[PDB]
Amino acid sequence: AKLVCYFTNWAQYRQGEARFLPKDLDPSLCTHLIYAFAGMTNHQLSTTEWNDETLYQEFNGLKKMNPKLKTLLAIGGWNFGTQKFTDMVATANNRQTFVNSAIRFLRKYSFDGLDLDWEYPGSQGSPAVDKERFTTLVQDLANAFQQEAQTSGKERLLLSAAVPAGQTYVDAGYEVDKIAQNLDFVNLMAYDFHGSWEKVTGHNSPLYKRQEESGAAASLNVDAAVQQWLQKGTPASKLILGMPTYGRSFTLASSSDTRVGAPATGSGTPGPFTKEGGMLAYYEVCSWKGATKQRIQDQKVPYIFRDNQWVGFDDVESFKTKVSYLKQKGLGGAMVWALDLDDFAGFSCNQGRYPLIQTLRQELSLPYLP
Ligand SMILES: C[C@H](NC(=O)c1cc2c(=O)[n+]3ccccc3[nH]c2[n+](Cc2ccccc2)c1N)c1ccccc1
Repeated sequence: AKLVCYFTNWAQYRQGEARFLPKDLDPSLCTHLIYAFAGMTNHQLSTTEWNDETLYQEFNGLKKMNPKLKTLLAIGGWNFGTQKFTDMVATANNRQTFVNSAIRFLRKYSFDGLDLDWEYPGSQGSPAVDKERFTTLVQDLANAFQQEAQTSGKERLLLSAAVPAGQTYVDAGYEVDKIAQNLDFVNLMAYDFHGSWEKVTGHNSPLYKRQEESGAAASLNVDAAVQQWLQKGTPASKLILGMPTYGRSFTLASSSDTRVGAPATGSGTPGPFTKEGGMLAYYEVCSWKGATKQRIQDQKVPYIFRDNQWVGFDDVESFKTKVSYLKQKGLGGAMVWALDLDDFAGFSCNQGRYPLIQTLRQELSLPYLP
């Protein structure tokens, strides 16, 4: 089984005990660490933070402590948008420029592979032609990684992709059966199912549908998303189930209606550390004074509220339920967004360091590597 964990290169700017920096990485917590994010300049892979080269050295230096750890660099992300991806895949020459730059870049900084986080081909402004061009880009990278392994005699660079769970995004940009053959593994973003872009409360990452749901809404859950990618042609062993160590927050229309599906007026108040309206880290909801925790019986996940603030999140119990689920399905493992949103320092939840990700590790019965 795999435990794929995302590091974010902006967590270093959080204040106080929420600041995430080199020393906070555990070299044996996960099997694969993915560095978010790289960017693109003139169709070539490039850094996005002033000290990325310093962090790369720290990041990939973990492999000196755990030689079996694999590291990947993720390009893209939500805020990156789509225009640079669209321009790069528009021509064979631009794709070749990108592919060659990626191989040199990964080898130079000692990454073991590349994680494609284009969000998304065919959506977020990207034209419909990008669906097939994304298939071609995945093929170009896979084939070029294979060729580089042969000419260099080194171990082949890995290729993964972070993929959406909602059907409108999948059908707009993903030839699932084709790309699954060329990807080493598929990181299913089984979160952001609901959020403050909607006018009623809903859970970030529900495992199952609610009984009252219908239509397209009844597919906005983990089980439906997994079945979607499996039925569309992803081998179970390549499908890695994403897990959130954060929640999605709402400002309720009235403190007297705290139901799942209650009217919301907008995003929840920004957290004291993450400072991003609409989301909260696990350590910002696990010891929230005065709040009331609840569980969604149909969906097997908690929510919590205080006054006009409503947050759906994941706890140790829901992570355990989700792992038991993935095991029943025969999936390749779990993926986590993100290291810095768990209680990585153990300063808030009184559950030790990395309580959520240690739960995944234990439930997946991953080997204790020295
Ligand atoms: C990776 C993850 N997710 C986003 O980065 C993100 C994902 C969506 C989204 O799926 N999504 C789906 C459907 C419709 C809109 C929408 N918008 C999104 N916004 C923008 C956004 C807008 C309004 C309120 C909150 C967030 C986002 N930043 C994340 C990153 C950092 C910290 C926690 C979690």
